Amino acid sequence: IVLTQSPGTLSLSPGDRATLSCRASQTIASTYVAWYQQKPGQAPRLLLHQGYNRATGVPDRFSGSGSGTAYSLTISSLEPDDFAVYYCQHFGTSPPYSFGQGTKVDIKRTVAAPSVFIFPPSDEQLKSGTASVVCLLNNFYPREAKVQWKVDNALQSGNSQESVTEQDSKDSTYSLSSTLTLSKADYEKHKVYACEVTHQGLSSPVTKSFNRGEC
Amino acid sequence: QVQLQQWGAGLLNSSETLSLTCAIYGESFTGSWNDQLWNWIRQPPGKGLEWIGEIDHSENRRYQPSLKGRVTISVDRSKNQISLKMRAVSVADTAVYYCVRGRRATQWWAVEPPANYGFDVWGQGTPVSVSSASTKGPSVFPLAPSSKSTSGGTAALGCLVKDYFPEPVTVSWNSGALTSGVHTFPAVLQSSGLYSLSSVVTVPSSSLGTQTYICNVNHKPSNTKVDKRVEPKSC
Ligand SMILES: *[C@@H]1O[C@H](CO)[C@@H](O)[C@H](O)[C@H]1NC(C)=O
Repeated sequence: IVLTQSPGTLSLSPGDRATLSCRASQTIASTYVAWYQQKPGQAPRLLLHQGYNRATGVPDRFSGSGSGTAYSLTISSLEPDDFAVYYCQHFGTSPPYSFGQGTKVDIKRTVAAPSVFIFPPSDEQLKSGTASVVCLLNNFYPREAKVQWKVDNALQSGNSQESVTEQDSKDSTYSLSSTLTLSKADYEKHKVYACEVTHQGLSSPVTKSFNRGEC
Repeated sequence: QVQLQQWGAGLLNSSETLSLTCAIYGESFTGSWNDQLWNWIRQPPGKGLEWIGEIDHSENRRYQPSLKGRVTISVDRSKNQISLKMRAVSVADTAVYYCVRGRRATQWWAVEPPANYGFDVWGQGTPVSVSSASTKGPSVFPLAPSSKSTSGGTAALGCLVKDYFPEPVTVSWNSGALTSGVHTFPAVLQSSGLYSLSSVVTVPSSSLGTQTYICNVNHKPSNTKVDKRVEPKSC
């Protein structure tokens, strides 16, 4: 039994109605559908059990509905403390238990294009036999952003890692940091290190690059 | 007031045996109506919730099949404590491990219980990090600003807090005097098992010749304090 949630992200304001979808690969009875809320740095919180029953302390706005294959967590109108990640779960008569991938409800705001920056490996790090190249995406919205590393004539895969901050408390934007990590011997084999950034706010993909050794 | 407190070593080398313990408070192992389900659920960094195993009121055990037989869940009924053991840990087994209380009615003469078919009580979780590294202070390298890190009149600079273990580190700028426009990113778990994060800040380009910028890094597990001057690269 596979649970597929949609959409991946819900951008709303307080007062708006949130309708989170949970689809199962097979027909499941309402008794076996649970919903959970999770905020950063906290254990998940049970919201709905048996498809529609609100857990103890869950406010009125959180309601559940649906049957067969389609189930829904509906918040009548969002309150400021409803922005979090929500998971649906299959709580059947016996294990195994499966969760959906989740749905994140963030704060809606106007589109902000990121500022893109690229940082070469420092001389201190190169002297230890490693080269890290950092690409920075600063204060953008929405969260959906595409970062592609290109080194000379090769798109990079399997040698970078991403990290995104929480939605800012002041301007409700996101920031991302991508680190391309290579061995010093491999790093000195190439010259053009580029970071291509696709986002809703940029008229076209913005590329920030530098040439190794050059200036 | 049902409470679940967790302890156990969360820092393990490769292939070692994870050993976590969960102590039940406010409730019996079986419950008043033989409906209690004691589960272990983990959450790898950045991903969702993954079920691992369960022991019910009858002490029957069911495990996640994808983990093969590497998981064993037992209970010390005299202490009301559940233990989770995972054998031959990999870097993939690095996650926060939650002790969770579930419920499923089993007695036909009994009323439907609260949170039936629901995980209503969760422990605070125990962070588990699998790695071969020992406690190591980070190497703080500069993310030096240049003509390749300027958007309009704004320059970007920062520090790369790389190759430390375990979590966490704290980063500040100019002893906390610089906070506006600062972004310290959550660390990523490298393939080597070490950690690495970046802390950046956007500033007016002209301030690069009139203001010093220092990232204050503090890794308490290793008692490592590093102050790194980040200077603009001219070329
Ligand atoms: C891995 O093993 C080495 C050598 O036994 C030890 O120094 C190091 O602390 C171990 N790592 C962890 C996380 O226990």
